[PDB]
Amino acid sequence: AFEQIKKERFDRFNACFESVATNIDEIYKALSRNSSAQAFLGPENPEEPYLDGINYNCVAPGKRFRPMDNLSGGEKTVAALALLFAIHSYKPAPFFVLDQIDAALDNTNIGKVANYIKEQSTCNFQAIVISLKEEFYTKAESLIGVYPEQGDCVISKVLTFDLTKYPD
Amino acid sequence: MYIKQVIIQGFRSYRDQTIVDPFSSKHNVIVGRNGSGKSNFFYAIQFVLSDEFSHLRPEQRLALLHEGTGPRVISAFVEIIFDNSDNRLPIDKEEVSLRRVIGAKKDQYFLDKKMVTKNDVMNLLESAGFSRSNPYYIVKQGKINQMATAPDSQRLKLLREVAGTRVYDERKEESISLMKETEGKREKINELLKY
Amino acid sequence: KRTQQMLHGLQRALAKTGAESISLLELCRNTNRKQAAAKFYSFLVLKKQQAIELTQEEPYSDIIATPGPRFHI
Amino acid sequence: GFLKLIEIENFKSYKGRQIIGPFQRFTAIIGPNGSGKSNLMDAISFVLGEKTSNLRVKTLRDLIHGAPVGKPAANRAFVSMVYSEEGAEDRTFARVIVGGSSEYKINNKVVQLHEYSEELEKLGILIKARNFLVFQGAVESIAMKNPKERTALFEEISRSGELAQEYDKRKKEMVK
Amino acid sequence: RKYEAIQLTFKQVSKNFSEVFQKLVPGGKATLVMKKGQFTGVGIRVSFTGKQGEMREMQQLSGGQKSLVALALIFAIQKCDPAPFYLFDQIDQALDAQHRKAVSDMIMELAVHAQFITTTFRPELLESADKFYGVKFRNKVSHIDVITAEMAKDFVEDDTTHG
Amino acid sequence: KRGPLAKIWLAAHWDKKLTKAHVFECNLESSVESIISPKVKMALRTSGHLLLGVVRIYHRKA
Amino acid sequence: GISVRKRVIKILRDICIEQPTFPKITEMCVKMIRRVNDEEGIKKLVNETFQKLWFTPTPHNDKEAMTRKILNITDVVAACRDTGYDWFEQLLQNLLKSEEDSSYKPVKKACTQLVDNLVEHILKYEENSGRLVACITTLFLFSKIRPQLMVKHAMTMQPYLTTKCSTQNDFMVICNVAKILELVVPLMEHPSETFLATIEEDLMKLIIKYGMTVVQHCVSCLGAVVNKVTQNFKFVWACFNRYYGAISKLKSQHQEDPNNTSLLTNKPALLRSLFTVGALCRHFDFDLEDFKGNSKVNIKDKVLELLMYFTKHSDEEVQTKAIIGLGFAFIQHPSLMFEQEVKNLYNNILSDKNSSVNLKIQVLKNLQTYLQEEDTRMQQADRDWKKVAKQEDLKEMGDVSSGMSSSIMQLYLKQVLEAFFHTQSSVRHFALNVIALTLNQGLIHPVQCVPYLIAMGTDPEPAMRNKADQQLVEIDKKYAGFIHMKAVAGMKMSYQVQQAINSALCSHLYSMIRGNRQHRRAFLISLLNLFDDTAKTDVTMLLYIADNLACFPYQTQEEPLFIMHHIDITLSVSGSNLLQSFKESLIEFANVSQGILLLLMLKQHLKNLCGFSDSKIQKYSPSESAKVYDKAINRKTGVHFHPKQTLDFLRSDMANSKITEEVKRSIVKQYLDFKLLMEHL
Ligand SMILES: Nc1ncnc2c1ncn2[C@@H]1O[C@H](COP(=O)(O)OP(=O)(O)NP(=O)(O)O)[C@@H](O)[C@H]1O
Ligand SMILES: Nc1ncnc2c1ncn2[C@@H]1O[C@H](COP(=O)(O)OP(=O)(O)NP(=O)(O)O)[C@@H](O)[C@H]1O
Repeated sequence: AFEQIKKERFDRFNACFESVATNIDEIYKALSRNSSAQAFLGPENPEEPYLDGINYNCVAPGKRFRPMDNLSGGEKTVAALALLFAIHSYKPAPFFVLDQIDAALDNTNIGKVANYIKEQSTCNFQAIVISLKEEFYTKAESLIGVYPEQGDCVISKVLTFDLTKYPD
Repeated sequence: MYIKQVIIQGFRSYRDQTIVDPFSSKHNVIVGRNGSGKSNFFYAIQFVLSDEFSHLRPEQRLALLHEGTGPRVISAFVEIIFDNSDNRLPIDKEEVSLRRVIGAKKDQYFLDKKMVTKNDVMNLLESAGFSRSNPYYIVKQGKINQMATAPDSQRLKLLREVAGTRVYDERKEESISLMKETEGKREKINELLKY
Repeated sequence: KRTQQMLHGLQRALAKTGAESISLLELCRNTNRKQAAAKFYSFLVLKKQQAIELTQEEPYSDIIATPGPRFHI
Repeated sequence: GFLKLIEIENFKSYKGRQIIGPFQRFTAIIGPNGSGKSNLMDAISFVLGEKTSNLRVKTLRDLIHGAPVGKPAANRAFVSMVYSEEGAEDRTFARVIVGGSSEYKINNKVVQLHEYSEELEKLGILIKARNFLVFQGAVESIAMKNPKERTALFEEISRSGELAQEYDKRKKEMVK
Repeated sequence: RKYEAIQLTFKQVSKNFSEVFQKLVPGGKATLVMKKGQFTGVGIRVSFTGKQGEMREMQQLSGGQKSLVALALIFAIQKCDPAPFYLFDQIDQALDAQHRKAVSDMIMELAVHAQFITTTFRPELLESADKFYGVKFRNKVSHIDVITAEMAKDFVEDDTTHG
Repeated sequence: KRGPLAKIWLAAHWDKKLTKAHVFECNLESSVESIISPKVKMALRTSGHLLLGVVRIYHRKA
Repeated sequence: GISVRKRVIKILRDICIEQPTFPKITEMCVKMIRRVNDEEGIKKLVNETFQKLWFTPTPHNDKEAMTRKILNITDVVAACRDTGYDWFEQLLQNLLKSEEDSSYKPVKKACTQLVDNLVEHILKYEENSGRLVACITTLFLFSKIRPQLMVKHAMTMQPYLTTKCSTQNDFMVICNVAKILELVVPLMEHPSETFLATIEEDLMKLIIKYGMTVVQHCVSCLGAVVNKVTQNFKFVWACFNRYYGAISKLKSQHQEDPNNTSLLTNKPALLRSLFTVGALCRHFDFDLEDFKGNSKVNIKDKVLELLMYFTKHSDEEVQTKAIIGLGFAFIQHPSLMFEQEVKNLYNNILSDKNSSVNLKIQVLKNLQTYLQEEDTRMQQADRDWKKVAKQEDLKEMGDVSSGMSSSIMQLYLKQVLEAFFHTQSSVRHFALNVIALTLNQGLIHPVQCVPYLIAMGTDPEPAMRNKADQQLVEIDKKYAGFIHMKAVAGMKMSYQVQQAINSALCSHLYSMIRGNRQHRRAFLISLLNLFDDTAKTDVTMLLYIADNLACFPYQTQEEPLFIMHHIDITLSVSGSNLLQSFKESLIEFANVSQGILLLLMLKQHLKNLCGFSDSKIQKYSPSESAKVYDKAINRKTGVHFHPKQTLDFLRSDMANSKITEEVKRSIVKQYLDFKLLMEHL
């Protein structure tokens, strides 16, 4: 009976986890638009994986192997975006909700991120983001301005705007 | 007082940093491409004057030292020269130099080539105006928000420290235990006197 | 400040017909995408500055604007 | 399907009823600071379900518009989306709050949490997992977690958390 | 003597805080109230855009508002008794152009006492600066040197490519 | 270093070189304790330090 | 320790000062220079000891004693020449760098006096040659560490370069003096053009008369001198023209005539042509505007295609020379590695169980030289920062010059890893050199090739696993978890390696993983229980693991009690079931019974190694207390009988499966042995 239940947990956990691992490696390789990046998602104690840590080591685009804490936030967020996108690509999910991910990213990195978002957005999932840098919602096709109003308390309202009658 | 300039050798990604054109007094903004290594500058500037950063375990301390190519350094060192023209810092010079040699088993502060005792310097910076343990007035990338959602007691401690009322508090509570022990001793004394 | 300079630009763009009705569709008929979005967000910050009141009924249509209190005249 | 549009009422600085417009394939929600835009996401996390502690407000009673200031407006709230999938039908989910409790609606009929949940589980979203929402500052804290929490998430998505009690009960018995 | 110092310093910081926060935000007011006592905590009561109805608590705010509170406090506590030097890392992410212009004007006026180093990705913060710097990272080592204002103001926004 | 209260400095910072001959009759407590209260431009930090010094001195005598 | 080091070095200093002409002086110098980089205090003391023992101003009198010291230094270097020069060079860095200030400059005068006096000794030598080449080699090292010391005499060194003999040591003279010239020529204050002319002339004369490595190491110097001072690149252009034309004529003649006789006649020309085109394209890029003098025809693609053609042929040496050429071509343009043909070629040659044994060695040598050259170029290009830095953008952040070295590795690593499991030894030695030289620059992710890098510690040759294990401890000391993650696969791969090749081999890892209590319990419980109870693990594997377990040093008391406890429990249940099923009722029985009996005997041998009563063991229970069993286990000397016992029981097994009636009788005897084991107290 113990063997039965261990087979259950092991079978499910390992199937999902290995699929995620291979897919995160390919996804990150694709995401940096370079070819020298790695990301390894490895379990500990591989005889009973379901009860131990599952560690995560990623390499920067152009530097040495360092512990995850040492790496800067700008790479950190790209790693997190990759991991998220992988997790979704295992078992589909109808939408994202991205909220000011461009906290520390430079304009160039957000532009590359936008190119990925745009090529992926068509036939796989709907994605709604809140951001400030216009370089992230420029690839978008319809904008949603949201404005407050002074009063006894701040009462807010919404209004839309189309963007598919414009050049490049 | 007025940070004139800094010199770095082998810390994190500054292998050998010779002299740079000195700072100004008013406003010197640094900009740079994503991943260049500008926060590590401030990590150096705070690794010297603030004790808290160098409290991690040896594994991280070894990680701290730069390891790019060629040989492997073992003794990194950072020097700072600033001017206490207002004599806020007491020992009179025009360009004070302080360096912190870092090694796996070595940790030294050279103040004008004369040895120190790692405590006089802490009391020096505290008496000068610095606060060796306070994260305040050094703001890392991302932890500004936490100053607002912090519980009130944290801000009370922060402002109370701003008032400059920490050393007095600590020394008084430490002294109370010793004095009470002397009270017991005096009791013993009276006993023996009667005998 | 480029913004308040553009605000004077808004004043002069309004002062030409005097029908107190700036349409959005017309104002964006012949521009590129990025600057159009910039101008739209500028409409938003203008609504922040209380110098203008805007109206929109349908989900997708032009916005109709009129000067409010702090127009600075 | 996809996420067509939503509906707000009195929830977190949105007085009255107004209809968020139809969503295109890939939209964005822009606006200047302090305008109150995060709270639409809060609404989304409240229709699809999220524990109240994650909703950046204590006690669930300051949810009603104007309560944290000091004066409420009514004793209701009403947030609701309209999921549109293939087949030319349209579903209307809802969730209204009363007193402390919260009641869920499917097709404008009061339901209990469990069946509503099971419908979502058919659709493909594990609310307890919390693997597809990212608040203001958590994009960093996705990486720097202690590995256990990440294992917890991976165990949650994989339907292998229900089989826990079975496991350790068997464990105790066999070791005995 | 300690108790007396506590009293006076609380008064001074409270007043200066009210001043700075009223100046930064175009309309509003905020103050620092003590709690029940001995003392146990310091709370803050802030209000804007209604000016009488608003009386806030902490958990329901925005990034910009919270960051403004903190930066205002930093500027205030400086205006009481200046500190050696300030270095800001990624402070500017939350605020808008209006707020950023305001903070830059406060920096420009407040500059004449202490030293300021800071980083950013936005142009506005270098509306008020004497001399800049730069940071180049080649061959797996990092260097730092001075540059001129023109290339900086160009680099900050005008280009959106991979170089 | 230099001054008529340097012993209390030493007892408040280093305290180890302080011998039984120093502690014994160098300082008349009741005068320096009076001295602490009205001295011009006394830092509170230094005041606490000097407190620790004189109390430790008293402890040693006891 | 750090005490003992200081004391022994003090003793050594007094030895080498007081009674010289002792035989073992040289070795003492070798060991002390070996320890220069270990620590800080030791570093300071060795630096001051070497500053007072040799590098002292040595005033210009009693020159014979000075010469005797010179003899001492030459002897030291000539004996340590076998192993390496890294420690000596590091020491020289330390002594020179350590006085950058004015500080009376005590060493600069003395060192220059040592080199000029060696020059003078060389002069009066006139005609033991081992000492000659050793002195020239010492000159070479002293030039490498700093070039200013040997500026004046190079023109006087020129006559030796002109002509020499066909012996080894002489060849060493030629390469080293070429190396010196390479190092010194650009800094030479205002040279004479005819001197350069005769240099280049005899360099070509040397090329056309000697072996491979010397040609390489001199055309290097040729490239250096042409790229620093002169401009007559038409010469090298014409040389490459002749060779290029030659190889094209051979290729064309061979393309339709695979049976011609010209190959058996012109073999030397063909071999030399391959080597020369490789070295020439490597060191000095003539694919530019003026070399051709017209529009480029992508000659690099040409030579690549011609060599790639000549790869498929009937001899072997031709293939070796062609792949060496390909590597040299690679050393200038890394992007060429990306081509599909070279990629697929390498990944076919290294795998598929190929006949050749020289190709693999050559491949690993290619990777090693690529890695070293790239590292050194990057470093010495960092050295001269300020002169060229200011004219590169801040918005670019180049990557194709930096990231490449990682990506390339990603195409071969795994295969290279597989190439660890080869029966020859030289291939293993170079493979381990390649991977452990790779990893120290962080190019690749460590934990996917950790188990293999641990299991390679159970080879016979000592230097191999010495380097391996040292590298592993360096991998471990930073990152706590890594080794603990992959441990059972480690020993499994180790066992596969041993069964491919044919005490306490695994002891080093076992000692390393003893720090964490839970990890310690974990790996042991997992491996021991999984293998024995229900898995049909190889009997040889069981023997390997059993011997390793018995050999393991134990420094606490938790381990024997824990292992004994769990073995007992499983033994009890399994064995009981087994015996009742056999009595109630079969080669399957024979196998599983062999398993269980070996584990039994392990328990018994352990119990004999401690000589503890079963009562005390059974008294122990898991997680009783941290501090109760803190006694170090005493070990009786020379009781290591586990090997012998296992050979006895292996003979009882007899390595015979399902052949004869007699084994069935042995099976019955084995069941009787189980009954006896039950009987035993
Ligand atoms: N000791 C070290 N040796 C080499 N590289 C290092 C070392 N420490 C950090 N780095 C690298 O230095 C780079 C810059 O780090 P850091 O200074 O944190 O960037 P940052 O300026 O904070 N990035 P950002 O906030 O997005 O602008 C990172 O890619 C690190 O991996
Ligand atoms: N129920 C409520 N009724 C009215 N106002 C509220 C309510 N709850 C919160 N607020 C206030 O309204 C604003 C909404 O905050 P929040 O939704 O976090 O804004 P935000 O979208 O994060 N702002 P920003 O990122 O700067 O664009 C804040 O000023 C709150 O204090």
